[PDB]
Amino acid sequence: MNWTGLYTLLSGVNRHSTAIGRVWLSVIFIFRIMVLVVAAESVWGDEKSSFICNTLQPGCNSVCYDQFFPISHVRLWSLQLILVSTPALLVAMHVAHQQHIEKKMLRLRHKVHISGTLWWTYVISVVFRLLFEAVFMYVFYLLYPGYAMVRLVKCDVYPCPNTVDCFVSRPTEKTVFTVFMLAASGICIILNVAEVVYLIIRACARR
Amino acid sequence: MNWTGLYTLLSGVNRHSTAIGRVWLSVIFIFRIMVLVVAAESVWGDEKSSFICNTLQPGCNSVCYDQFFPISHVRLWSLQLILVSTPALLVAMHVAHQQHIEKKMLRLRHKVHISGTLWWTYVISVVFRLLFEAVFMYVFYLLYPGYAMVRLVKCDVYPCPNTVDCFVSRPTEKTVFTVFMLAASGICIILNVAEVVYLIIRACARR
Amino acid sequence: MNWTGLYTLLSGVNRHSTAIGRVWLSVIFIFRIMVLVVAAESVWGDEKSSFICNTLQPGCNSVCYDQFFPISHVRLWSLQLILVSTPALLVAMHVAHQQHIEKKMLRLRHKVHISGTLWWTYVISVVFRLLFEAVFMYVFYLLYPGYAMVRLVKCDVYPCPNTVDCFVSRPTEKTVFTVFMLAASGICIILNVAEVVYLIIRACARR
Amino acid sequence: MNWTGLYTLLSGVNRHSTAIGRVWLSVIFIFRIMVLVVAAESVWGDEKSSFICNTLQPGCNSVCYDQFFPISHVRLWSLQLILVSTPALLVAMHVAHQQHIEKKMLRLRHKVHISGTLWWTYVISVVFRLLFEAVFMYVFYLLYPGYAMVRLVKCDVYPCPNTVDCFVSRPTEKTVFTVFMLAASGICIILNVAEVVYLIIRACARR
Amino acid sequence: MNWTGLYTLLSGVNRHSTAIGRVWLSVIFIFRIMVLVVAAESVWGDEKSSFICNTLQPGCNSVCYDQFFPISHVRLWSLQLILVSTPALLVAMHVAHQQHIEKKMLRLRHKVHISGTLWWTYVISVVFRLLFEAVFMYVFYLLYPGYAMVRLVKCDVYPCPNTVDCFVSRPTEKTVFTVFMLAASGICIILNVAEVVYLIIRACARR
Amino acid sequence: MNWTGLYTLLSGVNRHSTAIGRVWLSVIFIFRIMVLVVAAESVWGDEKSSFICNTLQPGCNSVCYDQFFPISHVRLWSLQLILVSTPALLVAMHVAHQQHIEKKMLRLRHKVHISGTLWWTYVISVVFRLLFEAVFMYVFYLLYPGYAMVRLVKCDVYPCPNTVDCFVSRPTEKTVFTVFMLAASGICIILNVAEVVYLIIRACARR
Ligand SMILES: CC(C)CCC[C@@H](C)[C@H]1CC[C@H]2[C@@H]3CC=C4C[C@@H](O)CC[C@]4(C)[C@H]3CC[C@]12C
Ligand SMILES: CC(C)CCC[C@@H](C)[C@H]1CC[C@H]2[C@@H]3CC=C4C[C@@H](O)CC[C@]4(C)[C@H]3CC[C@]12C
Ligand SMILES: CC(C)CCC[C@@H](C)[C@H]1CC[C@H]2[C@@H]3CC=C4C[C@@H](O)CC[C@]4(C)[C@H]3CC[C@]12C
Ligand SMILES: CC(C)CCC[C@@H](C)[C@H]1CC[C@H]2[C@@H]3CC=C4C[C@@H](O)CC[C@]4(C)[C@H]3CC[C@]12C
Ligand SMILES: CC(C)CCC[C@@H](C)[C@H]1CC[C@H]2[C@@H]3CC=C4C[C@@H](O)CC[C@]4(C)[C@H]3CC[C@]12C
Ligand SMILES: CC(C)CCC[C@@H](C)[C@H]1CC[C@H]2[C@@H]3CC=C4C[C@@H](O)CC[C@]4(C)[C@H]3CC[C@]12C
Repeated sequence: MNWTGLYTLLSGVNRHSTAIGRVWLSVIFIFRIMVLVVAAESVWGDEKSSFICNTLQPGCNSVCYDQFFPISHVRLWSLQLILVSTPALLVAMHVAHQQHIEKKMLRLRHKVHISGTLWWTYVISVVFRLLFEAVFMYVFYLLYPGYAMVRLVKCDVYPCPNTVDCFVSRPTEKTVFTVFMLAASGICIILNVAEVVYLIIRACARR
Repeated sequence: MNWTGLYTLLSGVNRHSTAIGRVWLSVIFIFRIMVLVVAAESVWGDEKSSFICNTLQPGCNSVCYDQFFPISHVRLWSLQLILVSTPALLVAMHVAHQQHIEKKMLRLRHKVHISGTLWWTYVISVVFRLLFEAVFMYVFYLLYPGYAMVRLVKCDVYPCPNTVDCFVSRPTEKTVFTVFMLAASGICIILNVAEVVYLIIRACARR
Repeated sequence: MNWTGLYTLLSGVNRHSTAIGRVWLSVIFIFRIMVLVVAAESVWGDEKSSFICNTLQPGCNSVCYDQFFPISHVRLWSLQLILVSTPALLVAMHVAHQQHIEKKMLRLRHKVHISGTLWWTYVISVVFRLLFEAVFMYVFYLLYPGYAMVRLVKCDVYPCPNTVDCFVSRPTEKTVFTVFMLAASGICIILNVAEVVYLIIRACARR
Repeated sequence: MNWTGLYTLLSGVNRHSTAIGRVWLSVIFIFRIMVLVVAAESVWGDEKSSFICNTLQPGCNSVCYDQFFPISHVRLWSLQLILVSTPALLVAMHVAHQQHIEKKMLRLRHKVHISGTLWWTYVISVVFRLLFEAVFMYVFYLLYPGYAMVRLVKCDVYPCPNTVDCFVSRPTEKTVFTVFMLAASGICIILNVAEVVYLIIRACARR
Repeated sequence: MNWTGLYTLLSGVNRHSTAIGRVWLSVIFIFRIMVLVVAAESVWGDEKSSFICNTLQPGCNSVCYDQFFPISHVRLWSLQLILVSTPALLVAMHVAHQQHIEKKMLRLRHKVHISGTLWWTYVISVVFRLLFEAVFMYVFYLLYPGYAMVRLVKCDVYPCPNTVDCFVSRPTEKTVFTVFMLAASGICIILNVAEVVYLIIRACARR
Repeated sequence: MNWTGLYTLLSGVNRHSTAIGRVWLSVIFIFRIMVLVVAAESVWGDEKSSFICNTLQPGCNSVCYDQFFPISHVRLWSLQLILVSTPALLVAMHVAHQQHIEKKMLRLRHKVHISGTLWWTYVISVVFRLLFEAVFMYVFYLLYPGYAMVRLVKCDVYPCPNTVDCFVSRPTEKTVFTVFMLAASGICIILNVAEVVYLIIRACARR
C-alpha cells in the first residue's frame, strides 16, 4: 500500500474536494474505523456476556438487556459508519462513471457540464453526510441521554418474577470509547459544515 | 483498490449497462452487502443463543425456534444476495467470454451480432434479477408477515411438556436491520424496473 | 480483481475448453463454493451443538449422531468440491507446463502433438469430473436417501441406557441448502455431459 | 511487500524527517504494534475470564473488575497507539495533499513556502506525538501506579455480600508485557525529544 | 493469482525438476494442504470436546486422551507437511540465491558448476523429502496401527478411580480423512521415487 | 508472491550478508514462524483449559498454573521471535535508509563509508541476534529445566485449601514442539556464530 494510491482511494478521485475533505476528514474517517474495529473486537465482544442480571430464571437477562439497549452502541456506530460511507462511495462511483463515459467518448463544451454536475453531486453528497451524522447524533442522544454508559440498572419485565438489578460489565471502558465516537462524529460534522460553506463561497467568488 | 478498477469490476465490464445499473444499483448492492455483513457479524450472531425458551427439558428450545423461524433472516438475505449476484456474475462472464473469443479471432459483421446478443443477455439478466428479488419478497412476506420481528412467542411442541413462552433477544435491532434490507431490496427492484424500461425505449428509439 | 484475469484463472488457461466449461460451469462452481461457505459458516456451524439428544448420560449424543450421520453434509460437499476441483487444477497445471516447456524450447510439428495431448488430457479431465460427481451423487443417496434431512430420530446405542429421541436443529434449513447442492451438482453433471459430447462431435467433424 | 515501499509507507513520504523518525522510531512503532497484537491475541484474551472472584452471587466479579481496572491495559495501549498514529497519519496526508496540489498546479517561489509549511506541520506533529505519549504515561501511572500488575485484590462492592478476594490470572505475564510497553513508549518519547531538538538546531544553523 | 506465476511459485523456479515434481506432486501437495485445512477447520476442531470420557472426576478425560493419542492426527500431518515443505523451500532458496549471485556477478565455466551443484542439491532435496515421508509413515503406523481410528476405548489411569470407557466423536469421519492423508502421502512417496530414478537415468544417459 | 521478491524481502536487501544469513537461517526463521503459528493455533490453544486442577474452590487452578508457568512456552517463543526479528528489521531499515539518502543525493568516496558502516551495522545486528537467542536459551532453561514439559504437578497455594494435583493436557505434544523450538533456536545460534566468524575472516583477508 503506497501513500499516493491510498490517498487516491480515500479521496474518491474527486478534483472538487479541497484539503478538508481529502485530508482531515479522511483521517477522521480512518480513526473512527479503527476505534470501531477495536470496540467490536474487544470492548463490545458479543455484548451479552458483558450484561449479567442477578437472576436464575432464564430469559429475564436477555429481555432486560433488550429493553435497556434497543440498539447496541458499537453496531449503531457501524450503521452510522456505513450510512456516512455511502455518500462518498456514491460520489466516487459518479466521478469514476464520468471517467468511463469520457474515455468511451474519446474513441468516438461537455466537459464544463460534467464538471458542474460533479460539483453539484459532491455538494449534495456532503449535505447527505452531514444530515446522516446529525440523525445519528439525535438517535444516540434519545437512546442514550448520558454520554457515559450506565453502570447498574433496575429492570422488571414479565419473565422476571420481580424487579432485579443488572450490571453492565465495562461502563467506564464503554464510556471512553463512546466519548471518542462522539468526538470523532462531532469533528466530522463540523468538517462537513466547513466543506459546505467553503464550496459555496468558492462558487460565489467564481461569479 | 482504485476507483476506476473497482467500478470496472462492479459494472461487469458491460457497455450496454447505463448509469442506473453501473452506479446506483451498484451502490445499493454494496450497501446491502455491508449491512448483511454487519447483521451476520453481530446482530444475528449464531442466532440460537439469542432465542431462549423458558424451559429446562432439552430440545424444546431448538424445535420451537425451528418452527417459528424456518429460515433465518440473515441467511435468507445471504441466499437472496447470492441469487441476485448470479445474473451479474453470469453476464459479466458472458461479456468476458466474447472478449476472449474476439481476441482469439483477431489473430486468425460479427461485431454487430455480438453486441445484439450481449444486449439480449443483459436484458434477461436484469429480468432474472427482478424475478429473484420479487420471489424473495414473497418468501420473506409469507415466512414473516410483519416487518418488525416478533418479540415474544408461545410454542407447544412434542418435546415441550406444555405450552411455553420463548423470547427473541433483539426484536428491535433485528427489526431495524430487516427494515434496511426491505428498503434496499425494494430500491433494487425499482432500479431493475427502470433499467428494463429504459433499455426497451432505447431499442424502440433505435428502430 | 479484474474480470479478464479472473476469467483467465477460472478457465484454466485452456484453449480447447468451449463456452460451457469456461462460463456456465465456472459460474456453477463459484455458486457451489459460495453456498458451501455459507453452509459451513452458519447453517452447519460445528454441527454438534445442532444435534441434541434427550439424555443425561454422557456419550450417547455423540455416538447417536455418528451412527445417523457417518459423514456430515457440508464436509461431504467440501470433499466433493475438492475432488471435482482436482481435475481442473491438474489440467491447468498441464497447459501451464506445456507453456513453460514451449517457452524453454523457444530459446533453444511439435505444436500439433502438444495441442492433441492437451485436448485428450482435457477430455479425460472432464470425464474424471463427471465420474467424481456421479460417485458423490451415489454416496449422498446411500448415506441420506431422502433429500430433506430428517428432523427427529430414534437411537439406541450401547452407552444409551435405552432408546432415546434426538433432534436435528435445522432440518428445514439444511434441507434448503441440500437442495441447492443437489441442483448445483446435477447442473454440473449435465454440463460435463454436454462438454464431453460437444468435444466428441467437434473431433468427428474435424475428420 | 518490498522494503523500499514499506519504508516509503512508514516514513510518511516526508523529506524533512531525518534518520531517527524514519528508521528507529519506525522500528519502535512496528515493535509496539506487534507486542500489542500478541497481548490482545493471547495474554489479554477477553480479559474477563482471566479475572476470577471467589464468590457465587452474580455481578460481584464484573463490578470488582471494573473498579480495579477502569481501563484495560491492552486497550489503553491500543488507544495510545491510535492517538500517536494520528499525527503521522495527518502529516502524511498533508505532504500527500501538497503532492496532489503541486501536480495539479503543474498542468496549469511557492515551493519554498510549501517546504516551510511542511516543516512546521511536521514539527507540531512530533510535538503532538510527544504530548500524547506523555499524557498516556501519566494516565497509566495514575490508573496503575506499580509497573507490575497486582496479583490478588480485595474488593467489597454493593452486589458483593461482603469483602471478597479476586485473582488476576497472569500478573507476571501481564507485568512482562507492561514492561515492554513502558520501555517502548519511553523510547518513543526520547526519540521524539531528539527529533524536536535536532530539527530546531537544523533551523537555527540554517539562519 | 495467475496460473503461470502460481506454477512458477510452486515449481520453486527450478529448471532441473521435470514434469512429475512440477505438476503431479505439486497437485498432490496442494490437495494435501486443502485436506489438512478442512480437517483442522471442522473434523479435528479442538479435538478435545470430540473425546468424551464417561466420568465425573476431573482430569481423567484429558489424561486418557493423552495416553491414547500421544500426537493428534491433524497436527502430525501438519508437522509432516512442514517437514516435507522444508526441502522444497530450501532448494527454491538455493536457486534464488544463485540467481542473485549470478545477477551480482553480471555487473562485475562457472555456469556449468552452478548447474551441477543445483542438480545435486535438488536430488538430495527429493531424497530428504522421501526420507521424511517414510519416517512419518512409520511414526503414524506405530502410533496408530489401524488406518481406521478406534471408536471406543478403555482407559484406567491414576486420576480415574477405575477403568472407564471413552468415545471418539467421529471415528468414521476421521477414518476417511486419514485414508486420504495416507493415500496422498503414499502417492507423494512414489512420485519422489520416480523423480529420483528419472534424474539418475538422465545423468547416466548424459555420460 | 514470487521467489525472487520473497528472497529479496527476507534477505533484508543487504549485500554484505552471505549465503548462510540469506538462505539457511532465513529458512530456519520461516520454519520457526510456522511451528510457532501451529503451536499457538492448536497445541497451546488458550493454554488454560489445557491445565486442569483437581479442585472445586475457584481460583486455585489459575494461581497454580501461574506459579508453575510464569511465562507460557508459546508466548515466550513469540517474544523470542520478535526480539530476534528486531535486528533484521532494524538493519533492513538501515540499508533502505542509505538507499533513500543515496537516491536523494544523486539528484543533488562517500560510498565506501556507506559500505563500511553498513557492514559494521550488520555485524552488530548479528551479534545482537546471537545475544538475544542465548538470553532466551537461559530464560527457557531456568523457567523450564527439563526439555520435556512436566505432565502432573503438585501445588499448594493460599486459595487452595490443601495440596492438590494438576494435569497438563498435552505434555507429550508440547514436548515435541518444545524440542523443535529448541533445535531451531540452537541452529539459529550456530548459524549466527558461523556468520560472525565468516565476516571477521573476510575483513581480515581484505587487509
Ligand atoms: C471523505 C472521505 C472520508 C471519503 C473516504 C471514502 C470511503 C467512504 C471509501 C474509500 C475506500 C472505500 C472502500 C473501497 C473498497 C471496498 C470493497 C468493497 O467490496 C466493500 C466496500 C469497500 C471497503 C469501500 C467502502 C467505502 C470506502 C472506505
Ligand atoms: C449490477 C451490479 C450490482 C453488478 C455487481 C456485480 C457483482 C454481482 C459481482 C462484482 C464482483 C464479483 C465478485 C468478483 C470475484 C469474486 C471471487 C470469487 O472467488 C467469488 C465470487 C466473487 C466475490 C464475485 C461475486 C460477484 C461480484 C460481487
Ligand atoms: C471448469 C472450471 C470450474 C475450472 C475452475 C478451476 C478451479 C478448479 C481452480 C481455478 C482457481 C484455482 C485456485 C487457484 C489458487 C489456489 C491457491 C492454492 O494455494 C490452493 C488452491 C487454489 C485455491 C486453487 C484451487 C483450484 C481453483 C479454484
Ligand atoms: C514516525 C512513524 C512511526 C510513522 C509511521 C506511520 C504510521 C502511523 C502509518 C504508516 C502506515 C499507516 C497505515 C496505512 C493504511 C492504513 C489503512 C486504513 O484503512 C487504516 C489505517 C492504516 C492501517 C494506516 C494507519 C497509520 C499507519 C500505520
Ligand atoms: C515440489 C513442490 C510440491 C514444491 C512446492 C513448494 C512449496 C513447498 C512452497 C511453494 C510456495 C511456498 C510458500 C511461499 C511463501 C510463504 C510465505 C512465508 O511467510 C511462509 C511460507 C510460505 C507459505 C511458503 C511455504 C513453502 C511453499 C508452499
Ligand atoms: C536473517 C533473516 C531471518 C532476516 C529475515 C527478516 C525478517 C526478520 C523480516 C523480513 C520481512 C519482515 C516483515 C515485513 C513486513 C512486516 C509488516 C509490518 O506491518 C509488521 C512487521 C512485518 C511482518 C515484518 C517483520 C520482520 C520480517 C519478517
